[PDB]
Amino acid sequence: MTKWVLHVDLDQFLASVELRRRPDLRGQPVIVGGSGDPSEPRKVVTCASYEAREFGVHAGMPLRAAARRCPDATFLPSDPAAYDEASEQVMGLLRDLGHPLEVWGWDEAYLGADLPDESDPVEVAERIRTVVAAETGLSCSVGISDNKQRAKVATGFAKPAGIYVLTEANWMTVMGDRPPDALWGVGPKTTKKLAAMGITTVADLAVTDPSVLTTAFGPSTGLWLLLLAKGGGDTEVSSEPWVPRSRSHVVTFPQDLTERREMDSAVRDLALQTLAEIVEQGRIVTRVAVTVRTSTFYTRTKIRKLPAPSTDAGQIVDTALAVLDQFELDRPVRLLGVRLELAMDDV
DNA sequence: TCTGGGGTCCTAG
DNA sequence: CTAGGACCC
Ligand SMILES: Nc1ccn([C@@H]2O[C@H](COP(=O)(O)CP(=O)(O)OP(=O)(O)O)[C@@H](O)[C@H]2O)c(=O)n1
Ligand SMILES: [Mn+2]
Repeated sequence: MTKWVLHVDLDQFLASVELRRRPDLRGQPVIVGGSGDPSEPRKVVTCASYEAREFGVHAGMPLRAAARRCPDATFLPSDPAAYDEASEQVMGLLRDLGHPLEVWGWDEAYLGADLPDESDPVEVAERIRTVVAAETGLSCSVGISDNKQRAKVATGFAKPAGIYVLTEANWMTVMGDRPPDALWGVGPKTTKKLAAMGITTVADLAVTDPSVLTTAFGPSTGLWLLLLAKGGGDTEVSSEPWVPRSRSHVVTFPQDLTERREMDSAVRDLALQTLAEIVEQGRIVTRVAVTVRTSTFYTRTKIRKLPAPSTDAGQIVDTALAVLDQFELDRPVRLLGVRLELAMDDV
């Protein structure tokens, strides 16, 4: 018996969804962003089709930037209702396969297949591609390995519309020259710190003395990085309801903000908006965090724990309005954010 | 071609 | 008990 982990990632997801209802736009540059107006400032690309990516457009890029880089791209507004519906369909469809299925956000899922040892993980991956293509119209890629992090890395190589197998057999030969941030979990900061320790590749980190890392990163993070560099990872595909820990709404305003009357009303509204949504989900708030960001793009957040789990609107808005009070100035605030942390204990 | 929004987790003081 | 650093989709 061979335990496989398959990572299923829908290609160009938001674009592909748009493509189902604009099938004339296939093989053309399509950019999905804040409101379909590229001229609109303070807005960014949410998803760039593969054709738009050939001109350098990528998620995070301001839409003005991307229209300069790709003037013939069709810009479409974000339509979250249509993406929730596309997502639940394809997943709902992948539950119908009878393997354990772990869903990660919207596009992506992990599938646990224990295969007799007669069978072919490549074989299962194509079916998933064929059924997904045939029933939803969307295209997916599948990375295959024996643990979640390495399967995800395999998806990187499987894209677009493909399948890639990444195991102990080929991990180090495929990945050993890559910089540490190619690993899932590792970003530019860690890379930079590892660079300052003489570790500039996956292969270097894999043979790095445990002590160096556990002194530098903590006795659990240090060993985890070593695990990751050797291609290790989580191996259990948990098929259970994901329970959110928090919900949050931030907003960067069309105009910079200076007078506090606006600032208070925004954090009040964010607080209430957030709280109704979690009241709908049968959740209780534990702590209220407020975020401010200046014209600098400075950015700092503050949290306060409620005296007791609560759902009380007045007590929560006041806490949010009280935490906003601590932030120093009444500058040009670019962005205001409220996150509610939720109880994790019972229902 | 001035910089989005929703998340999780872990470790310092 | 919190600050925020770091990564992720
Ligand atoms: N910064 C980000 C990164 C991602 N997302 C959202 O997450 C989905 C997939 O992430 P993803 O990272 O797998 C990309 P996908 O669009 O499927 O392209 P691919 O086929 O080559 O992977 C996207 O369609 C975005 O709306 C976002 O809002 N902000
Ligand atoms: Mn994805």
